[PDB]
Amino acid sequence: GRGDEFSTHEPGEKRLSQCMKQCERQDGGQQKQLCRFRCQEKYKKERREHSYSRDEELEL
Repeated sequence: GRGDEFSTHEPGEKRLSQCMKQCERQDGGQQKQLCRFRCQEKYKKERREHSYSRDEELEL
């Protein structure tokens, strides 16, 4: 009895999750609009690459 469907999660989606994290912290409304927009395009174009990466964030 499989019941409720169950499946694994793609590591690629994690990068998009970071976009949501960054977008939320951004002020105004325009900032949120493009940050999500470009991430979707990047997600579609790249599909997959790195499970975890650090670039936009500042160490200090």
